[PDB]
Parts: sequence; C-alpha cells; structure tokens
Amino acid sequence: ALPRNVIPMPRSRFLRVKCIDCGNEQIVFSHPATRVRCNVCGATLVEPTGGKGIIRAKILEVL
Amino acid sequence: MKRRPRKWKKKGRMRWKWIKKRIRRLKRQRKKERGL
Amino acid sequence: KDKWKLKQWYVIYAPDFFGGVEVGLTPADDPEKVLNRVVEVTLKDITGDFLKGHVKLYFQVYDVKGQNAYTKFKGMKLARSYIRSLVRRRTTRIDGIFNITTKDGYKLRVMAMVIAARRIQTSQERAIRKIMQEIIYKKAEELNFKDFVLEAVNGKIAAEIAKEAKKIYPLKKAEIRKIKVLGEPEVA
Amino acid sequence: KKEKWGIAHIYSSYNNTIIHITDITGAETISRWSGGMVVKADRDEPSPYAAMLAARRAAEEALEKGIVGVHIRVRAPGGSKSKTPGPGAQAAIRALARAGLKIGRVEDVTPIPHDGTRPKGGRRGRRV
RNA sequence: GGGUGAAAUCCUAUAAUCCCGGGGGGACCGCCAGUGGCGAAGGCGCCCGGCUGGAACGGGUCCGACGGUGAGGGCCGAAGGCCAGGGGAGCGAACCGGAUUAGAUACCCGGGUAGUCCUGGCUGUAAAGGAUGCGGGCUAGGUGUCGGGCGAGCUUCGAGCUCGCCCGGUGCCGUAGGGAAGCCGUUAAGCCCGCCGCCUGGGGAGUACGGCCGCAAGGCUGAAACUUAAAGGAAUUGGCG
Ligand SMILES: [Mg+2]
Ligand SMILES: [Mg+2]
Ligand SMILES: [Zn+2]
Repeated sequence: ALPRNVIPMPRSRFLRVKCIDCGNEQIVFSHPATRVRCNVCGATLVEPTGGKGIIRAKILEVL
Repeated sequence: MKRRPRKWKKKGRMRWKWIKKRIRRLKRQRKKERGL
Repeated sequence: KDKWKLKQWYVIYAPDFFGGVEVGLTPADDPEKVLNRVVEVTLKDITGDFLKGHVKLYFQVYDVKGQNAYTKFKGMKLARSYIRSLVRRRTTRIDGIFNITTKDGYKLRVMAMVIAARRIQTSQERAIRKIMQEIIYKKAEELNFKDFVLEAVNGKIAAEIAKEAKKIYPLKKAEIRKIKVLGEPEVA
Repeated sequence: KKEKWGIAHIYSSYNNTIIHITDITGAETISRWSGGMVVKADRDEPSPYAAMLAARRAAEEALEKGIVGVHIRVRAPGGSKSKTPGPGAQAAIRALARAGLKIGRVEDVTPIPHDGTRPKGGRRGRRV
C-alpha cells in the first residue's frame, strides 16, 4: 500500500543534540556534508563520513 | 571501396580478397596508359 | 689426462658470522684461479634444523691462505618450488622491492613478499607496501650489515611485517624473498 | 673430512640430452657426455636408452677421480622455447645412482621469462 | 652441436654446444588474473611521486525547462603503407640456398632487407562485430557477481567475516508476448511517444564517364546497354568424412 515510488519520503532526521563541554542545546542534520561545530565554544558535534554522520554528543529527541 | 558482405560467401566463386587485387591492377593500367 | 695430475684440493669456509665451517672441497691448479667462485649451501646445512631447508645462501671467495679459502656473504634466495606453492588462485600476492644502506656503508636491495588470505582491493594493497617500506628502512638504520642479514634469513623482520600489516587485512605468510649486495664501504 | 661432492647438470630437450659432472662450484668440469656420442644414428639420440648409457659412462669416469655424491640440476631449453623436460631426464636420473653414486637434493632450473622476447612461427604456427 | 616424418644446407679444431666469473645492448612487463574493472569507439596490466578527464552512491543544498534528435560542417580512429632524422636485440613480406614432389614459383629446414621501437607530420581504412543507431514510460519470478549506502550478528577489534534490504553496472535459467525458425524475454528482437541514416530479384558493378580531397598508394560520390528464373535464409531424413 502506498508504494515508495509515489510520494517519496526521506530516511534522514533532524536531531536535538546537546553539547558536552558547553551545555548548549542545538539542532543538527544526520547526514551532514560539513563539520558541525558548536555555536558558542567550537567543539565538533558531528562528523562527515560517506553516508551517515557519527555524532559526538548527547541526544534528546529525534524531532 | 564500398563492398558488400554477400560476396565473401565463397559458394560458387573465387575469393574476393583476390578479386579486389585484380580490379586494382586494371584501374591502374587504364590510368597510366593514357588515362589523361 | 695428465693435466688432472697437476691439481690440488682446497677447503672452503663459511663467513665468520655464520661460524667458520667447512662447506665442500674445490680443485685448482694455482690459487690465483680459485678467487671469485660462488658456492650455494642451504640453511639446513649450517646450524642444522629440518625446517629451513628452502633458504639458500651464496658465498663468494676472497682469500687463499694456504689450502684454506675464506668466503664472504653475497646473497640469499628462497627456492622456486616453495614460493610457487604459496601463490594460489584467490589470494592477491603483494610484492615490494627496495634499495637500502646500512651503517657500515653496504648498499643492498631487499625484496619482501606478503600473501593475503583473500582477494583485496588495490588501495588496501599499496597500504601494505607502504608498511613494508616503512619498517624495512627503519630497521636498516640502527643495524650493521652483520645483523641485518642475520635476521633477514631467520624471520625476525617478516614476523614484524606480519604484525603491523594485519591491521589492514588478515594475511598468511609474510617473508623476505631475495637479497643481493651491491657494494662495500669504499673505505677500509 | 675426505668427503667430496659435486653437481650434475642434465640438459634435456626433444632432440638430445647432455650430462655434465662438475665440482661443487661448477668451475672445473670432470666428465661431460651427450646423446650422440653413444648411439650412432640421429633418430633415437633423444631416447631414454641413450640417456641411460650416457649417464652410465659419465658416472664411470667421475667416480674414479674422487667423486662420491652429486646434487642434481635438471634443465629444459626454456627461455623462448619449450618449458618441459623431454623423455630422457628421469631416465638419466634413475641410472646415475644405480652406478654407485649417492644423490643429494634435486631441483629444476629451467629459465622462465617475466614476459620476454618473441618466438618462431609467426601468428599461425607451424602449419605442418 | 643443430634440425627433422627421415635428412640436408648451416655452426665447430683460429676449440663450438655445455658450466663458471664479468662488460655492454635494445624490446616486453609472467604466475595472482576473475562471462572481473575503466573508457564514445579504436583500446588500456611492474612499482613510487607530480598535473588531469568522466561515472556510481549519500544529500528537506543551489539554479529554474536551461531538453531529445540532428541534413551540411568539425574533431578521435588497430594493423599496414609514405616523407624527414635516430636506433636495431628477438621475429621476419621481398630475396639467397637445403629438402618433399609428376611440377612445387607453396607448406617443412638454415640464413635474411624493409618493417616492427623513438621525435615531427600525412593517409582515414577492418569480420572497425553485440553483424542489434540514440533519449522517455510501462509489462511474473529465481539466482551468482563488482561499487556505494543502511540494518543485524560474530570477531585472532582488521580498511575484518556472514546474513537481509535500496540504487547503479555485469552474467545465466525463464513466464506473458513476439518471430520463418535458430532463439530474444525489465541490459527485448515485447506494447507505446520522437528524430535522423539506409533497403527495393540475381549479375553487369563498386565498374565506365565526370567532380572534390592525398606527396604517392589510395579514399568519397556513382550509372546504363545487355544478360538471367532463380540467387538468398532458418531448420528436417539420409549418404558420407
Ligand atoms: Mg553527416
Ligand atoms: Mg623461414
Ligand atoms: Zn558546545
């Protein structure tokens, strides 16, 4: 029912990660194309690898 | 030379690689021997 | 003929760092003729064990002091039927050839060989060659000629390639396959 | 010591066979016999029987000069020609130890190229 | 010694074939190697460093129909041949001899010039073949295998091993359907929507006459008088090697 071939839908999410050495809360992408670093302190949050990033913080939601 | 692959078939004839070489010799003689 | 009644037998001697031991006899007329001959003996024949009978060693004469012909190391080679049985279909042999020099000044050319346990990609295959080069040169810095050679034929260098390289792809049988010296130290 | 060894170079092709006994280095030869030095006609110069006779006459001459054993090195033309030893190789090896000599280790030393030069015939072979 | 179905021409006593220690010289990169990979086709296989072209996968990135095909024009194109300079080891059109034979201008044997290799140009041809022009949509399944990603399970934690799924390449057995059959069958020779090139019984003939290119050899375009009842294709039963 309702094949994927009609109305396609993504497979990647928006997360609500939470920093480690900053406490800050953010939103990021799951398959990023750049190096997601924090918006106050500068430590990285995700890393780009091929398909799906390999995050480096604490997740609160999947949005 | 614009040849046609029906003639490489060898059934009731001689080889075509050798008919070509013999047509070329006449196209030469008609040229030198006052083909002008 | 009577030309054979003018001969004389000489005793050939292995190098010093293998332990001077007799390896064959040799006939000649006058000593000046037996001066660059090359003998081939296996590793099973010096410090005899029954495992390393596929390692061959070449000794080249350099001295004749009265019925005693002392030799000098010249090369090393594994036997053809041995490395012929390691290269099976579906394995991806990897081959490296390098030029080195040791502390004394002996310049050498060594030829390693690794054999993967399964077909691998060509980018995993040059990484292993990089590993080989980087632990061969490094080994050839703090070792003199007498020690680099002594552990090439033993398997002490191969048993280290086999440890570093395995963290790219699991292998079987790393070893060194041929050595040939090129020069000597110009001095001394 | 008093133990003297040597090497036997055995060259075999489809048209002849040569047995050559030299000292431990190969620099002084002791006895060299062929296939056509024994039979009389050109036909079975390569046969295993001619090899049997040549190896016998070579061992006879080398045993008295002081040889006791011999290592074995078997060879084909190789190189840019055939890569397999002919019919007389094993027949010269089996009739060399029968005539009194010992035998050490055995190996084949045919030359093999790593993509070498070009052989005869030409794109069609011998159309015999 | 060499070579043969069997020999002979040839090399060798000015010491060959064979074995050992050295000096030089050109061409090619074995096994691993795989209906495996890359390229528009021709084609591309030792290893290390530098510059460069294209494609697949992942993508709530950007532009906003910018597309398909393409007469006439333009670049790329194995081998061979040509014009100038270099080089020449192995192989070898022409050529010189030994044999086989009724002849042997050939197959077989011993030599050998151009060529094959490099730098600068011209030529523009192949069974250049998947004998199958290129873009889009749709119409059962099963099973190997190469590249990316995803989800599980092991692990001597390795750029590792096994299983399942999605996308793109490369193979096989096969439904509906198509075909004269051989056989094709989501990588169509099936049902549709496009554009360009070619075909019209067999020979004469890819010839004659004219034109344009090439230094030549040659390429491209290309009829008629006449003559003939068949020429072609895919499969059956035999007879035969
Ligand atoms: Mg056109
Ligand atoms: Mg010839
Ligand atoms: Zn932070």
